[PDB]
Amino acid sequence: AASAPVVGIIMGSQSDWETMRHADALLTELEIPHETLIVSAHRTPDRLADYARTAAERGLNVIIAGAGGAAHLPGMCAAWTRLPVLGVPVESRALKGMDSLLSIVQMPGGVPVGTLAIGASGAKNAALLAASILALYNPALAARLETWRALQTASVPNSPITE
Amino acid sequence: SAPVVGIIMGSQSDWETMRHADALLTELEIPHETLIVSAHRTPDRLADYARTAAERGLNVIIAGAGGAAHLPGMCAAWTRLPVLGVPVESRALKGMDSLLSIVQMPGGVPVGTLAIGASGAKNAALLAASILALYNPALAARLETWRALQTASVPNSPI
Amino acid sequence: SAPVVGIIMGSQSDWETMRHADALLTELEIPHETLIVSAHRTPDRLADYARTAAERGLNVIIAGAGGAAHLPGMCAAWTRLPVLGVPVESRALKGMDSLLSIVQMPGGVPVGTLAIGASGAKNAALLAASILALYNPALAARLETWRALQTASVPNSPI
Amino acid sequence: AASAPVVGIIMGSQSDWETMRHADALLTELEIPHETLIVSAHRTPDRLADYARTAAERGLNVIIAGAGGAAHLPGMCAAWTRLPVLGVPVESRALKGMDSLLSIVQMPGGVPVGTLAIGASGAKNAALLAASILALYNPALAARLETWRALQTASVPNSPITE
Amino acid sequence: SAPVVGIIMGSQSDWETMRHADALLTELEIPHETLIVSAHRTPDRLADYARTAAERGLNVIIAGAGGAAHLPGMCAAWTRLPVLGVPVESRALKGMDSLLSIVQMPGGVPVGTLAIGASGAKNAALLAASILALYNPALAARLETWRALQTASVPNSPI
Amino acid sequence: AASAPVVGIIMGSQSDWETMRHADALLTELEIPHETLIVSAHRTPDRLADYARTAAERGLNVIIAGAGGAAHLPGMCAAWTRLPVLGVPVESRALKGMDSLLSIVQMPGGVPVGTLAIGASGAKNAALLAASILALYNPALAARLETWRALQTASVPNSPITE
Amino acid sequence: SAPVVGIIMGSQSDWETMRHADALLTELEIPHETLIVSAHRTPDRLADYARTAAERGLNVIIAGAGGAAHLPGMCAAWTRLPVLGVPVESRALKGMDSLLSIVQMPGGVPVGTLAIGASGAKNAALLAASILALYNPALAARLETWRALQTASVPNSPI
Amino acid sequence: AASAPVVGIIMGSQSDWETMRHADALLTELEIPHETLIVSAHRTPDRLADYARTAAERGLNVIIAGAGGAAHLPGMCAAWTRLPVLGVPVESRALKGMDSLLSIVQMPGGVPVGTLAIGASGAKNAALLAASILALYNPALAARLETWRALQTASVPNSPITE
Repeated sequence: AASAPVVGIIMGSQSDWETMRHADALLTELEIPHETLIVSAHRTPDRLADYARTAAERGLNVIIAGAGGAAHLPGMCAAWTRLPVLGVPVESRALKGMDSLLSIVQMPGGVPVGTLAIGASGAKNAALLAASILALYNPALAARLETWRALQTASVPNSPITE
Repeated sequence: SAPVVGIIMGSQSDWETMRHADALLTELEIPHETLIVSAHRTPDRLADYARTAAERGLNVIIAGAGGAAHLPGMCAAWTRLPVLGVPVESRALKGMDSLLSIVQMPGGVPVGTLAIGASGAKNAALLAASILALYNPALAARLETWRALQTASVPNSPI
Repeated sequence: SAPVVGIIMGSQSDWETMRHADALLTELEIPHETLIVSAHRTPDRLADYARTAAERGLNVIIAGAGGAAHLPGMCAAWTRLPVLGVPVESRALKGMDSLLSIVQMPGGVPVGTLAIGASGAKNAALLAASILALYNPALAARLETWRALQTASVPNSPI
Repeated sequence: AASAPVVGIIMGSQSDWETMRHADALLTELEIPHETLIVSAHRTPDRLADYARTAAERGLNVIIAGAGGAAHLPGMCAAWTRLPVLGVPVESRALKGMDSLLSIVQMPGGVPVGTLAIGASGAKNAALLAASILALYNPALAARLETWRALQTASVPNSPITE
Repeated sequence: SAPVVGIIMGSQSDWETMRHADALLTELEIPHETLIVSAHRTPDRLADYARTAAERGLNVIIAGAGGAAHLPGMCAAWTRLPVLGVPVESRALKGMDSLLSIVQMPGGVPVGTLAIGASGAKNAALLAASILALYNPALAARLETWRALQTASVPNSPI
Repeated sequence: AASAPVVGIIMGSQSDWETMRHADALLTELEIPHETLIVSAHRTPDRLADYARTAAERGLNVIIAGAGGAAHLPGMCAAWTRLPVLGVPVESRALKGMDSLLSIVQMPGGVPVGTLAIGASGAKNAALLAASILALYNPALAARLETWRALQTASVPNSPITE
Repeated sequence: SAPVVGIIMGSQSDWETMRHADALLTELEIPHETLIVSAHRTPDRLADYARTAAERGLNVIIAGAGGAAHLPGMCAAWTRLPVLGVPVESRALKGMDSLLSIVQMPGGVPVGTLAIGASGAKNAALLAASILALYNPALAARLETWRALQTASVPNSPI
Repeated sequence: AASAPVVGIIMGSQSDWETMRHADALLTELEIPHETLIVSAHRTPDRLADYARTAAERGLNVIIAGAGGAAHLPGMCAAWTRLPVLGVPVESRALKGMDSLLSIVQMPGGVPVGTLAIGASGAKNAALLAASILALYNPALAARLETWRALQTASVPNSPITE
């Protein structure tokens, strides 16, 4: 039960891994049990439906979904689960993730997707946001998160390295 | 009499736009159904609709949605039938979000996308008609007449 | 009775948008506070609000702002609590400036961003509710009912 | 007659081939007889007029047209043929295909162009869309398309390769 | 009396914009014709118009269109005469689609593009006038007067 | 007098030459006498004022101006000359010429700038447009232009090289 | 009494926007002149104005323009004084053209750019005030009071 | 006192140095005493608050702030100081600085940030703008600035190097 996943990281394809691995790494650093899978809204719609519908009963508390282009994975996941869904816009080749961003963040009232920045920063922040959500009812994790945020602030240099 | 084209839209708010597709199909006497199906509010309704479309006799699906428009793409994910998407104009981004969320489908699952708004709805219907005309001589003739009237009716000078 | 969600907005001009978040939380019976906090006009008020949020018992912060929207990001800089941002539609750029200034946070300080405008405000409230529902069974049940009613209420055909 | 082309793939120039070859390959994979030509709306307007006007009588059922920049090939082809025309926005150097996309998709009511994604994905999907159209009256092709779509779904991995 | 400039537009809906070009040419006493020619609805009408323009005595063609604006570019494909394009403001994308579809012509077939809307129509007429003025002394003088009056009429302070 | 320049090609800086050289080459190919200079609207405003004001008296008939970023050269040239001014948006590093394009094409009613495409294509077309203007009163050039356009059309291949 | 700030705008149409800069300077009792100067219609008027600004005693120039907005940049080309630019909202592109044409000045000739519209005009005046306050103690005090009142006047909750 | 900084150059991170070094170099060239530091609005908000609040009392007259992405450093600095704040949008990876630009320039009425161009040009101009502000009450610097601007104008070539 201590190893049971509480966060699910899903992505449309292997090409999205270069970006989503940043979410995986952060969750591991904060000792947050999670699962990482590939789920395509367009190629495996039934797999997505089943995954999202059963997420809560399986013990998941937060879902982090990443996709690029006509990015529908986060939005459709949210349509099937009552759990909070965080979306990461994967940078696209031509439109640099603008298509990914608008397709994820512009959800109409009624079905939310908490959206993060385009790319690696967004993936890392999706993990951090998930951690902050979990920290609300996990004192141990809250402490680890506090230490992490504190270290981040303390590690900022006062002046740049002018070579 | 059975519908051969299905027009689906995310919500009642999309009707002002999608009614143009409905009117066109009726004008060309193409049997069709016009329904509301929300990818985000009624995902199971969408899955069932798209999955069973072919069996029910539908040949083409015209889907309209605005904002983070996922209806056309998800419909295409469940059916082998041609899916045409109409980006509905959104309040803030004027349909740019609708357009990109519909047209940028990665390789493997297509959605033939039309223009933002009423023009797109009308054209989705005309495109569906041109598809059906490939195997329906009578309709092909009516479509030819429609296109001919459109061309001949353009004035030579402004009023 | 103590607030568990704090809704903050840059100015009175943002209320027409943020009132949708307020209405939703009230509908779901989620105790909350609704205030005006300007990142640019009242920076110290913001620092104090964000810094003390956790101690005061708040669990989630919903922040709305338009233009060079910095309220959500700066709130997140001072609190460990989840911060959700709502881009308020701006006059000229229709919220594109609001959206980019809120969603593009670099790694290390997150802001869960929702859609531009009213939809975003409503969704920020719903997202906050889904977060609280993880440790509040009664609310979880009310949220399930809310989502179920939304799905069941969608019409099958346009009027 | 079994080799007679039923789909015509036309492109503005040789530079568009890198993109349009994806449509050609897909049609061949699905055993769909087709022709692939270069037709410039701006440099060979009369060639385009003749091609589009005679497409139907020549046996073509669908036209896939690709162009970049001020992309007019798809739209003008549609102005002269009653056949369904699918357009592929070729990525441009400066505007990354945004000019190509808007110049193709924003056709006013009356003359349609079913538009696909910018680049290679769009070319592949134009071919797939054409196949789905042809499948409506070709049982053999419909079967091949069904198998293709099914294989696509079955070939999606469950988890990413984390190196 | 024979027209030396041809103003063509996609449809009646473009007249509110293109009338500004017509008014300017008339003010400068430049003989011209004003017609409707649709690249998409009347492609053969366009081909004939552009192909025969030079023979008919036209020196410059001013073409206006909105959305997927192809009229200017296709006119230029058929004539050796200078073609000036006016992007008509579109409903959703405010002429950005019109602008890119007109100005981004690849090397080999030019279209001198003006601003979106009324300003562009007025300037297309003025640009045509500046072209004609190179070989028409009388017109050159009237154009000089027009430009001089424009400069001299600008107020020194706002009211 | 046969060597006297009838077209003036001006650019904001040496960095714009990579783009504007395409206009220079085209004019030379069509045997159109011209001058090519660097004139900065922002660094040499008085040089620009003098150049534009005296262009007509010096015999110039058309001015082709190229600039990038906050591109003001074409517009300000047009403010001082009654001659037709053609503008070429030079591609910029960050905004890919979108800033160049809007700063040149969006001239208000009263002071025109015939704008061409972003980059090399625009430079080549500025030269071609200038040639078409000059051809209206130069039978010899009109003939050369006709031959050039005809050759362009005849040189388009019928099919792509599929390697 | 002599003006230390010059507010210039392309045309009367820019006054609705630039009047906000005028009002602010008057409120802070900063002597200034408000004029119309068109970079495109009155280029020589602009050259003279910018060239002689310093000699006339001006310390800061606030320039507003829309569309292909060149007034601020060209003013900066002729004067060593700090030039602040205000992008006026345009009809079609909502000031995006104004903004890029003003802010994207290459290295060597700066223009401190403010937001599109009224906010930008007000801020250009405030920025000019903050500049003058560096060497004018009395004004510095009035500016401090202005900023303090702005901060203190923000309500704590929406109405 | 002659070495006391009158301009403060602050940036969000080391990654911004490649851009902001251009402001540093220009100020040094014009002999303007200044300090260059790293201050993160998001990672060190209290450091920013203290820096901005005490800037005036410490003798600073102008603050040049650079940041990228959701760039809040310039705006928040301006919220705490009465001094003029100039902002430099650092080019971002995906959106090429468009997110940086809008997040800095779109300040509402009441709290100004004089914004410069995206990237290196903006950094150099922020320094030049700061110099022009200081020159208003520093005759010696005004002379150096006049000479600098004059040299810039005189150094512009009349024609491009056509290789």
